[PDB]
Amino acid sequence: TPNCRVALRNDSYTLHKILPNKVDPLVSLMMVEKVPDSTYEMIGGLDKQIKEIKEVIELPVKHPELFEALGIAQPKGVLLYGPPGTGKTLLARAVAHHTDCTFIRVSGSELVQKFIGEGARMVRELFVMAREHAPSIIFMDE
Amino acid sequence: MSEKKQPVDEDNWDDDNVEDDFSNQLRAELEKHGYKMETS
Amino acid sequence: EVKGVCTEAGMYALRERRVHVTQEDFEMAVAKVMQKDSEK
Amino acid sequence: DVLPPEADSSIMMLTSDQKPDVMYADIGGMDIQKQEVREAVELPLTHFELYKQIGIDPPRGVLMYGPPGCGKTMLAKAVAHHTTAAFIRVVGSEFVQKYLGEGPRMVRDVFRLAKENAPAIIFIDEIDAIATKRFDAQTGADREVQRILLELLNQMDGFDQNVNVKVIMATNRADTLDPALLRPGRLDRKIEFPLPDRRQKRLIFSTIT
Amino acid sequence: GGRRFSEGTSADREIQRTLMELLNQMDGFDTLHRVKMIMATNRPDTLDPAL
Amino acid sequence: MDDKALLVEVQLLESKTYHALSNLPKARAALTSARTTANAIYCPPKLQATLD
Amino acid sequence: PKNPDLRIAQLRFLLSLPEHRGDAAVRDELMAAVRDNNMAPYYEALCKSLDWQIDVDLLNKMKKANEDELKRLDEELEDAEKNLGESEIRDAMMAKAEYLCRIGDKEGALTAFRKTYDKTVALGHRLDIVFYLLRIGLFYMDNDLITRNTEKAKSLIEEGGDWDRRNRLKVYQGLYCVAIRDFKQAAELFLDTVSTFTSYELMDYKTFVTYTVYVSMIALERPDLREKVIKGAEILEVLHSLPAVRQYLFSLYECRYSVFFQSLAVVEQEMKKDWLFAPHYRYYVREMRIHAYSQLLESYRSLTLGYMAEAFGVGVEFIDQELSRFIAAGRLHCKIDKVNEIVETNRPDSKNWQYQETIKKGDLLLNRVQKLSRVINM
Amino acid sequence: IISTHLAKLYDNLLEQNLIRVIEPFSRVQIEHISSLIKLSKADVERKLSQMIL
Ligand SMILES: Nc1ncnc2c1ncn2[C@@H]1O[C@H](COP(=O)(O)OP(=O)(O)OP(=O)(O)O)[C@@H](O)[C@H]1O
Ligand SMILES: Nc1ncnc2c1ncn2[C@@H]1O[C@H](COP(=O)(O)OP(=O)(O)O)[C@@H](O)[C@H]1O
Ligand SMILES: [Mg+2]
Repeated sequence: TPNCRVALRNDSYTLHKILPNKVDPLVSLMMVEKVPDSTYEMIGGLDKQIKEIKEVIELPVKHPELFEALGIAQPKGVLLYGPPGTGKTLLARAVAHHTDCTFIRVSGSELVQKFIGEGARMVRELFVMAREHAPSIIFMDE
Repeated sequence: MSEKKQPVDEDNWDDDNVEDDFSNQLRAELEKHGYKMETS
Repeated sequence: EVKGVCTEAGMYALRERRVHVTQEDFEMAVAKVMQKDSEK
Repeated sequence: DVLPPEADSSIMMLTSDQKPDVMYADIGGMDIQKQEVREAVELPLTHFELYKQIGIDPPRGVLMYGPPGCGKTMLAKAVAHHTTAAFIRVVGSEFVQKYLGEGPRMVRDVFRLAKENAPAIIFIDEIDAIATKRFDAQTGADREVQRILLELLNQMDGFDQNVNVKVIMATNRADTLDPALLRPGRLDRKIEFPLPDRRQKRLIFSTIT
Repeated sequence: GGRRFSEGTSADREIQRTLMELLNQMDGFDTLHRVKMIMATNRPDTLDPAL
Repeated sequence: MDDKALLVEVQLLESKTYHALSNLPKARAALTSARTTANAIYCPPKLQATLD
Repeated sequence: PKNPDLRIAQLRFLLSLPEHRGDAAVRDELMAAVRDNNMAPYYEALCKSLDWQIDVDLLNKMKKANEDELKRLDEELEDAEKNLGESEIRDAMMAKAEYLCRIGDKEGALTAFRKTYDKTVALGHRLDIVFYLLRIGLFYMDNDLITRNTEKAKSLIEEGGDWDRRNRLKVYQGLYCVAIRDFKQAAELFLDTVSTFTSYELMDYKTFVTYTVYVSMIALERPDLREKVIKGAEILEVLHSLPAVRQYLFSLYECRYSVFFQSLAVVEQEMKKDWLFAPHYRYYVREMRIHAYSQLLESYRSLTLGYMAEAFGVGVEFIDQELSRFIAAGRLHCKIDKVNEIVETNRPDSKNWQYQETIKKGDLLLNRVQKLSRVINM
Repeated sequence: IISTHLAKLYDNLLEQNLIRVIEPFSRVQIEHISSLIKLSKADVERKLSQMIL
């Protein structure tokens, strides 16, 4: 496979064996960031907001045809707002955890940078890893 | 296999040792003491 | 600040060497965290 | 062959000519922060079964900061004098070695010595030498430091709540830091060192005079 | 010396590391005795307050 | 009213009088109210030890 | 709904085993039985009960309403899977398969519960399902199934502290360890009596208090009794509401031996009446007697036998046949003299009796691996 | 508050000198321990019985 480690003899550089599987550049990224993984069972009294966010995120994966029953395009963008310390991060983490999507937040940091590219002159280079883990959700702070 | 011819035809053990010493020794101690208050 | 109180309430029972968190440690904590609310 | 562990970054604070003569009474007017770091470091080192028994998740590492000359080095001197555990005291701008690899190995063998040695205490000063914010993958003088932060960022995650290894880190400017270092599970406790007031100030006058 | 920066060029990074190594090497964890430092400038304005 | 600091004095005085007149749980209650009141004053300079 | 559910089985005991006692239990057991949809658990309780000839419409109206709840589950599943939540079929029967757990038997419970266990990715519902399995395994005394979900529970008590799911669990280990005759573990699981709560199964907290004192008075020695249960305010104020039990404990600690028999026949008599004690009341007081004999008799060496009748409890020949049956039972370390009328004691070293249990366990495990060695290799 | 704790303190120190004078021997008469404590005999017999209990 491309991007895989090997064993290699040294005198003629003949290919020897095939070791492990290294590590996906995204797993390293989320390991660096360490979002506080969450669930529905640690939600305090936000149930109508849960009913809102299910309609935008939960439904257009489990039933993409259900919007084609209404002939309307699926939503793509979510804005959450409120004071800090109000469950934004655990909510957005939790919804991706229960719908099984790759929760990827961006911070614009430069420790992240080496797993995106050598320079990654755009932000758009993230989309290779995004469509490589295609059922995924992108998160942002303020 | 197991031919075995016919010449003839916890929950259970601590209670069984209570039955070993105590199979039938006064059963319901409730009034023998009060029958020995006046004799003893 | 709810978690800021409820995490802190064990420090009171710990600093008096308890092993069971009591209800007065919580009101002992609300007067500290809401004092931090009173700070600026 | 397998080896008994080794590190050169520091031995172990050789304990004879190593404890800076500094009493707790030498610090006047720090009743909040002295008792607070007493809660933070050595009280889980001794009374671990209360933190386990009530289960209040004792802190892994602690950060302390503020304006310079507020006793940042001094408190580490006094705690280092009155500790019973082993103590590892490194100078935080020495991981920038000329050769590659000596940096990252110099990172990991310190925590290997804290692992093997004792329920000990790690002290790091001038973290601004390592934990910056911006990076530039065109020098190597920056890529090295990037790897230096990735090593200890892995290694602090490589704990299991059972080892009693505490990390004390003191800096001057909290602004030039990555909050990825300040994520919970790695750092939770933050201690500013506010300028002396007129109340703690007199106490310092009494102690020094 | 320098004051500090909000991290402009890549060159000033390790010079700040050099400076902080000097700062810790002055009065961190040492009986700094019998060793006296004499310094001089034409402007004492571009300096670290920690220095 | 506006005051906070004199409440510490009257609750601590209740902590004197209920144990001095032998009502232990009410004295623990008033002592507890003196604790959770006395947490919120920036300067109990002598009332700290007086409560201690 | 399993939260009031233990009183039902306790009243099945109270109906069945005291044979004279067969009127009010079949009154109130019927009161809870032919309402709240209970259908399965009383056909052989009806065998132990009378004919109750016209139960047929009573069956049909309740399996009819059971059919209504069943068919509205069957109305729930397709709109549940149609627009999907968190697999809302098993989100429905993770609430209503417990209704089917009470109402139906354990099978419609268990395949729906091992079914629904794979849904809730957080333990906050998983461990409650495990609690339900603990309770129904307690009901049918599924002594192997409790050993499974005890450990399977405990595997989920690590992550988090969850002391309302750990101290809550210690109640279950205490009730099973007092179901079996494991008393020194039972009071040890009954250590806290603080985090223990106004529960569903001992709706009187004080009934739990009576249980932990009844097991503790065997399970611990004097040093502990003279610190723990005597100085606990939280244990003291609830037996302060008890006239008999406060007397029953303090008669032993305060060396009041004659009234200790009087209260002892009361506690033993109620324990004889008691469900989930009734397997071992005959083991309880035969230990209480020899323990009380140890407490008084290990003070003196030259105590006569004719002092114990008036000073301890009446009946000289009863003390004769009692004590003997205990020296003869290999405990109660003394050696009674007869024709000069004195009781003499000794002190045994902890070298022969400590040896004795080792030859017991050694011969037992030798029988064990002896047997398995016969089992393998044909 | 002093008068509250003098009884329990009296029990503690009673047992402290009590185990002090029981030390040196193998066996003794209780009249000698009542004399050497300078105390009665029934209270000493009951209290020593509480010790061995
Ligand atoms: N009780 C006290 N509280 C605060 N400062 C004190 C006290 N006693 C002495 N000092 C002075 O404060 C200084 C604290 O030294 P320390 O090196 O800890 O400062 P710092 O906060 O680490 O600042 P920097 O990081 O720039 O060294 C000492 O040089 C000492 O002269
Ligand atoms: N409803 C809630 N239930 C439980 N915890 C909450 C709730 N709201 C906020 N928190 C706490 O707030 C913190 C997360 O804040 P959040 O709002 O997710 O991000 P931000 O504050 O940066 O917007 C967590 O530590 C969490 O425990
Ligand atoms: Mg310093």
